[PDB]
Amino acid sequence: KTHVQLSLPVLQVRDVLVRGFGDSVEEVLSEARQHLKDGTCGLVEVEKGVLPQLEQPYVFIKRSDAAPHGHVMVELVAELEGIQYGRSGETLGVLVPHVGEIPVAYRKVLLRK
Repeated sequence: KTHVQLSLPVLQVRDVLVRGFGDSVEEVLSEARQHLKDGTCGLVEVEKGVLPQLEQPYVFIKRSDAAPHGHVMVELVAELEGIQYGRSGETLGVLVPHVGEIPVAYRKVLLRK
């Protein structure tokens, strides 16, 4: 399928134990895709002071379109020192490994695989 329905646990930044996916733009996008597929990927909603508490490079989910089955359509954009790899809509948040942290919510999304 070109798209995959996912239910992302929404984590508080201060609960996150592993604060990024790795050390290169291409690695974090690869790791983010592997965690999404294995159901081990969390989502931190971006506000004032959130990104400084996370590790670069960042992986964002951004709105790719304006919502099948209640799932917002999104795609991955990585960022490293102010430069984004990919082009998309509004940020829904930043992806991180999930290692069993208790979420505050779930975000239903349709990821463009």
